[PDB]
Amino acid sequence: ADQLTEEQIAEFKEAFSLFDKDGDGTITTKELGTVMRSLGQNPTEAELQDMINEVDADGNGTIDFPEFLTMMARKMKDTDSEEEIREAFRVFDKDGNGFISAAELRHVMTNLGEKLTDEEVDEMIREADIDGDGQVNYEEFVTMMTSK
Amino acid sequence: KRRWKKNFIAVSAANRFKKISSSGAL
Ligand SMILES: [Ca+2]
Ligand SMILES: [Ca+2]
Ligand SMILES: [Ca+2]
Ligand SMILES: [Ca+2]
Repeated sequence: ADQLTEEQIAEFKEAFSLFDKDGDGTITTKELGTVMRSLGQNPTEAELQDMINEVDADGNGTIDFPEFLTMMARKMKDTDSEEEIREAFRVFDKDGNGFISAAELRHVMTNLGEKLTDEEVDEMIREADIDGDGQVNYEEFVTMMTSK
Repeated sequence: KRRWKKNFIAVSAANRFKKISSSGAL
């Protein structure tokens, strides 16, 4: 009935295979520091470890599959805090215009640690655009990621 | 394929760990 899904499960998984560059598959001060640092710098370590304990229910000091899924599945209809998605956007739009460009992204995607020529992205942004502007805006960004 | 999701979600994990800090106002 649903055993043939594993679609969402596979999605998170890929996120762990992409975020975890070591091979353990867990969000830790290490994978967090490295990335977060290459995204917005990293102040101290004690603060990062304390921030992870304020959420780690068990105490492994890290996060696995159930805990991650739980971090998202565990929710409160409480007023939508788009501030999250919003912030995520700002990261993508580094400069400060609001829309994504071929060069802009290429810089953010290339810094993640992989190799994506200019063609791929170009084809990605294109499909993302249904009207015919050429660049991605907030409406298309929400209309595409929002699905329910 | 062209899923800005794994890319977004991923950043969502870290971005969330940055905001989890319940306002260090004090
Ligand atoms: Ca790891
Ligand atoms: Ca844990
Ligand atoms: Ca821009
Ligand atoms: Ca457009």
